[PDB]
Amino acid sequence: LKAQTKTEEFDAIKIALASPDMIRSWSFGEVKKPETINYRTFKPERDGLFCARIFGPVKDYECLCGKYKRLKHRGVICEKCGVEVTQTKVRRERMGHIELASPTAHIWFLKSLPSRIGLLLDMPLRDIERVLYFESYVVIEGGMTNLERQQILTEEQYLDALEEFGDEFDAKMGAEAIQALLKSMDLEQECEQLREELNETNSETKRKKLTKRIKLLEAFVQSGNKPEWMILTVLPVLPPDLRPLVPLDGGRFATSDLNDLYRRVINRNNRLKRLLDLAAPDIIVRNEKRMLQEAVDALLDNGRRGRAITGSNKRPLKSLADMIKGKQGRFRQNLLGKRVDYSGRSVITVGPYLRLHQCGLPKKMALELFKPFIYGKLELRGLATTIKAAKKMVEREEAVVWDILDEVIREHPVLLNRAPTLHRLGIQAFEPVLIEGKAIQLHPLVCAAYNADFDGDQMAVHVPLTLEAQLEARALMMSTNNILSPANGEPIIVPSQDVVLGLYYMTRDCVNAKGEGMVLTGPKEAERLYRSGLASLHARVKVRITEYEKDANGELVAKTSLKDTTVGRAILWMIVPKGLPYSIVNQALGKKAISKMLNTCYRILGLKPTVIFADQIMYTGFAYAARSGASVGIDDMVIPEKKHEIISEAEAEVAEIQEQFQSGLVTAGERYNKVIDIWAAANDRVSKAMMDNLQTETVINRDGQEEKQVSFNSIYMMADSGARGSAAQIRQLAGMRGLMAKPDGSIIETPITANFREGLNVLQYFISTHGARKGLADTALKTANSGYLTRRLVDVAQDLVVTEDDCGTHEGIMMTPVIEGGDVKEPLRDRVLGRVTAEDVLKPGTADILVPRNTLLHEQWCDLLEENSVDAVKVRSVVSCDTDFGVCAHCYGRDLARGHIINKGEAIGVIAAQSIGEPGTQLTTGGLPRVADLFEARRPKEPAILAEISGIVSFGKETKGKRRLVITPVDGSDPYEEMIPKWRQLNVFEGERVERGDVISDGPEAPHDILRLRGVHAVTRYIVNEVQDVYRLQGVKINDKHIEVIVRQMLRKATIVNAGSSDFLEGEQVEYSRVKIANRELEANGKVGATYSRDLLGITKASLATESFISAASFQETTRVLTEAAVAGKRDELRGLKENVIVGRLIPAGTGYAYHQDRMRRRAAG
Amino acid sequence: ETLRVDPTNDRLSALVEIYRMMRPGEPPTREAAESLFENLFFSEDRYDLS
Amino acid sequence: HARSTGSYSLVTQQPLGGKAQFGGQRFGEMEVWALEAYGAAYTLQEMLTVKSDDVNGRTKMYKNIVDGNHQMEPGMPESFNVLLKEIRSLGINIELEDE
Amino acid sequence: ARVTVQDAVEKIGNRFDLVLVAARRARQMQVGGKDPLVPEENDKTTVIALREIEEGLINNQILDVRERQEQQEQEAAELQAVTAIAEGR
Amino acid sequence: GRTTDPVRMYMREMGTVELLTREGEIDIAKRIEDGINQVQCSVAEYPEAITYLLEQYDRVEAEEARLSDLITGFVD
Ligand SMILES: [Mg+2]
Ligand SMILES: [Zn+2]
Ligand SMILES: [Zn+2]
Repeated sequence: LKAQTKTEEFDAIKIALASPDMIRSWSFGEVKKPETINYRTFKPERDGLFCARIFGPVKDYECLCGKYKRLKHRGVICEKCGVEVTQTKVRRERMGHIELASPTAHIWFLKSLPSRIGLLLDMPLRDIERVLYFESYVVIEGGMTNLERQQILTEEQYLDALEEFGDEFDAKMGAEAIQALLKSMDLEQECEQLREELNETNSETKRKKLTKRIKLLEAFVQSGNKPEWMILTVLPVLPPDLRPLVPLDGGRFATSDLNDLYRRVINRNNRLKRLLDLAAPDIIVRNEKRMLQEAVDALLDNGRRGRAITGSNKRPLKSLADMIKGKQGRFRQNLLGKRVDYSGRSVITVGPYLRLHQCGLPKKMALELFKPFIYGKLELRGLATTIKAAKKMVEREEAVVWDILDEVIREHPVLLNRAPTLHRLGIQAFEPVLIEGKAIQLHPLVCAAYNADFDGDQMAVHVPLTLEAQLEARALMMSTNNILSPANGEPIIVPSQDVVLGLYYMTRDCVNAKGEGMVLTGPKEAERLYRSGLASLHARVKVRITEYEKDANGELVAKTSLKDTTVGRAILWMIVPKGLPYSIVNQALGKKAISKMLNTCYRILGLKPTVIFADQIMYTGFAYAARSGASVGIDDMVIPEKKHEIISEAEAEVAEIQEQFQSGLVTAGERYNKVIDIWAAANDRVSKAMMDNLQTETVINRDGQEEKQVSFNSIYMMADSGARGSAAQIRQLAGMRGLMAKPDGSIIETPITANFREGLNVLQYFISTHGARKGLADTALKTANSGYLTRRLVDVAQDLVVTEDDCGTHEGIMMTPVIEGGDVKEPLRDRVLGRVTAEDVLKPGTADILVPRNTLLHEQWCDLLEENSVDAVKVRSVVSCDTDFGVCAHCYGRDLARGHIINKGEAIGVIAAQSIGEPGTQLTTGGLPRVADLFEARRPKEPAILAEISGIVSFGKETKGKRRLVITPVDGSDPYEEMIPKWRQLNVFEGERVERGDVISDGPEAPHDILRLRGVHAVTRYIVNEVQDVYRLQGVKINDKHIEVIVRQMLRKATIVNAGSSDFLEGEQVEYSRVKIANRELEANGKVGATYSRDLLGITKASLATESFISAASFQETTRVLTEAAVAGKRDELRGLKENVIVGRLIPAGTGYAYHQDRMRRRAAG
Repeated sequence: ETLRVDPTNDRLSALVEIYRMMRPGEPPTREAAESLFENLFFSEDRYDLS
Repeated sequence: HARSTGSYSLVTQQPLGGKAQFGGQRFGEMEVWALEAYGAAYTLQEMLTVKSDDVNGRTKMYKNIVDGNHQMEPGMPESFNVLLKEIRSLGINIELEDE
Repeated sequence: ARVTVQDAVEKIGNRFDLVLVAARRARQMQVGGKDPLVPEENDKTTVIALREIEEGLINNQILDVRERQEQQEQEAAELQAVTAIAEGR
Repeated sequence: GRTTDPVRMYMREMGTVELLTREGEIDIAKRIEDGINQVQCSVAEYPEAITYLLEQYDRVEAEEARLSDLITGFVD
């Protein structure tokens, strides 16, 4: 089959240097004049930056002169002024060129940090520039006389050398010289000679540089690039419409700066040509050449020499490099953002009536949004003659169109998004409900996922146009399909505030209330008792209930009994579906328990019942909370009666210590510490006073004299339930608030003795102000830090996607409870949950396998593990996965918004990064910067040192600034001797044996070490446990998984030790390497296989290396990436997410994973 | 010890090193260095603390 | 604010309000990642190709939206297509290989 | 409406391939080539396809089979027409 | 040194050239006169250079050209 010629759907992309002829290929004509437009008739002057002949017709399908105006005439080149009449769009396409008189250096290859022309010629930059400016002469192909090939000479020196040797010696200057150098260069010979020289001499200094350079050279050879091309003969001109002259209001014009630049390059160029034909003196033509160099440089990339300024305006004119780079840090117009059709936004409101799967959509918004659908549907049923008439109909807002809109809306989800999108729940799909009014209504249960308050936050809507988008939205981005955080299996649909105050007030009990002690047949007549006003909502009562347990095999058991409960719990029970026990509603139902209700419901009955349950819980929560008449008065906040006395005694303490300072019994600092301690203790006292009084002081009577229970006071119920408020803020309300701190970090020794219930005076408020401002500043900053972190994270992961199904390795990490110093800072059950066993696990006795090799451990398996005493389970992790270029689903875990095992093709790196990043706002060496330090691998300030090798050690030599430590292995050779500075207090025992990785000193340790000495599992364990320490200290739930994938991406590269295929010390992919030595172990060489050493790269460092250059050009420094890729002729195959997003095709993950796979296998095949 | 790191000797020398500091790369002149240095903090025109 | 199909920017063809008929909402990097976490490729492609940057795909889409056929024949986003010309304007040859 | 797609995800494992298959079928209905396999409630083709997945009468295997049959159904029609192209000789 | 900024590498490059004396100008101009007059005389010694001018003037009177396209005028 004939392969093809014209447009197919392309794969990969290539980048390289451009030949003069190659540049001429693109060019459809030479621009010979600086002229733009005629100045009266605004038509393009021919052969100028804007030209109809070279580039294209000014108006569609029309010749410039106007002779051929007919759409029939097309491939015709006009006889008057040749313009092929074609759409004006081709003026956005067709390029041009300029033939430069003298050769010119391309600023990108001159000034890139490792100057390409420089290190290709093994010549310094300053020399090359000194030669370019005609400030000295340089030799080329010196022959055998007196002189080196790359040697530089002066005027007098060149003259003398010329007098001595006329021929068989050669020297030039300027651009032509450098081009002569590059053209004369023979890379192959250099290769041979350098290999020889590499072999002969042994010095680290010599052969390091030697091998680096030979590698560079052979790379450039394999590229297909010939060095001369770094010097520009021909200069391409960008299409006119990409730098337009287009008119404005008031008859004014506006144009891109490139014109101003290009024009210059033309003028000077032309002038230079003139200066040749007039036979000008050298001093002149030289100046003109330099000027041409400067102009071209300014055109390509401005700012690397002089920074030319635009006409009449100080602001420096934007060059082509600045066009490519873009701005707002690193953003390429895909990255910063892109405007999108079929969308909208507005202020959002509540809408509690909504089911969890829908959202209120303003009528007008839905009208303008679905407009094309409405047009098509109106004439589909024939209510409109034509599309025009349809427009007139909906524009008139005729009454009939609203129903048609009701039709086009029904099954057709819309995407809702909020401003700070962090995790994937920042965008969710909903079913539109047509609503009068201009505000968007959003289901309350979802308000948690968006982090959306009602204080005027706005949300944006997007319409899923294509069918695939409708089904993606409904089956993926749908609200009901994500009930669980991807970070941890806990429900994100958890009831927020009003609702939980509702259920809390519902199931609670006071000591004596109407209907106390009586008995009822069932919840129905319990509610019937309540609504009629006979029985109180909360009273201790026995009622018959029928609960269910599915504990049979897939089968619901039933049992009935008399339960001792309250009226409220009885009424609430009506909602609880099926197989849930009555035990769950029989408690007080706080925000914590009310969550575990939904959770258990999900892990038992499945999705649908959990959804409908949650909805019901919300509705009843709101209803009953409204019934409750909960409120807040000024007398709802109770100050301790003993406050003033505490203040007084604590006030005696300070004057005591003060009297002791007056008599010198105590030093100033010790005094300060003392007084501060007494005030702090006082604060604690008042807090634990008001806490007791506020909490238990309801003292009430049942049938006897008295009894006392937990208070029914409003603010207490609020803080206790988990609705809103907390012991700290309550403490600030009634008891005194804190001891503030002055800006320098010190803490004022006279706290705020008053509170908010009382008044604060001038001083106390002024002092509170600093705390406030620092609070706002700090939080607003930590937002940015979080964002930056997520950025680095997704950059380092991204393309990691579940690819294979099972790599099939027994490998994994040993999972134990975290067990820190006290009892169990986190259990085993949470650590191993939803993960998969590496190998079968024992009972205390054996040949009895409870869990069989690799099996998803769900709640039942973990509970079965809990029944038995098993303290340890080895678990497969994403870090140990044998699969190359991705993760097998078998190694990942089940975790998702769904409880089933992770799907094939879901992109895990991104969700991992998001999962780590979203909570980062809540984080407070320690803290968020501690996390950033961790993922960046950074060696700490005052690190410890670990024993290089096991065996008995001792101290050796003396004090030079290092007192040497000599290690003595039992069997093996001694020679390892480490130089440890002796002014650092040691740990290691002079007479004791130390295992490798022991403490030879104290302080934190660099994970590079932990990886090298302790091993891979050790280092990943250190990272995960430390970062998890940071997060868990703040109360943040993040599964170890995500952190583990981040870690895997950190360790992607390693450095070889042995040999037999590739180079010695190269940092390289362990995917590539391991697949190569697994390939080498058999066939090939029998075994030549090479040993490597795993390396640890920080996230920002690991994100640096990416095969795809289009990807790198996005988030890295654009200029350098483009150059550095362009020299090697690097060929980007795409294959990743970022690059495919940039080029605008299907993501090689998720829904798209089917396509790419089908394409990936078709590639490199029959 | 500040003097020991001082490359200059006399007034003209210092003025040269100052003028070549402010407007470098171009050949210094006596009248130029004097004019500049007098024009910086000592001229009623180019300087005011008010 | 709401927009279906409005005016478009000249320099790069992108949605822009010229009538005080508002330019579309800006779909950023974070929103892209959000789409990437979900398995939705087509929502994202339609987001950055047909709904915005494709001077062909947008109209060809509109006609299908009215015809009752929900599909997309995406083509190449004009941003990247311009970037090609910008890169190639230098001494850099950037090509689209194979088939 | 279809509130949760979970049952369909049960019927075909991947859940991305669910979107794909349901899409393909939804187009078999939307572009008018075929008719629903189950009562349309006013559910748009989007949801009809999902109902078809849930009831287990539609997935990738079934579809590929049907289409592969239709190829021969047309190849049956054109049988004389294309053999009349013996002008190739 | 060289601060780049090509204005400078010009300014310093021309500044080497020494100003002309009032006599030197006349010397140089005289040199010019000598040089040119040599090529003029060398042209006068070429037969084809003459015959060409003849064949051209025969074309001028034949209306195949104009007097402006041959001579700018003679001495006179
Ligand atoms: Mg807010
Ligand atoms: Zn014409
Ligand atoms: Zn694996």
